Amino acid sequence: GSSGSSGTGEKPYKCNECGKVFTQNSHLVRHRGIHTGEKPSGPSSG
Ligand SMILES: [Zn+2]
Repeated sequence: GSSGSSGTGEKPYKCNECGKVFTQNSHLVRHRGIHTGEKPSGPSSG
């Protein structure tokens, strides 16, 4: 049984596929390119 205390400072723009942030939204979108049409396996809980 572990506790939270996991995660320090999280940007308002993060990826759900792998888990990455960006200084801007535009950038984030570009990244998704690696996921788009690339073994897209969405999570179960959200
Ligand atoms: Zn990603």
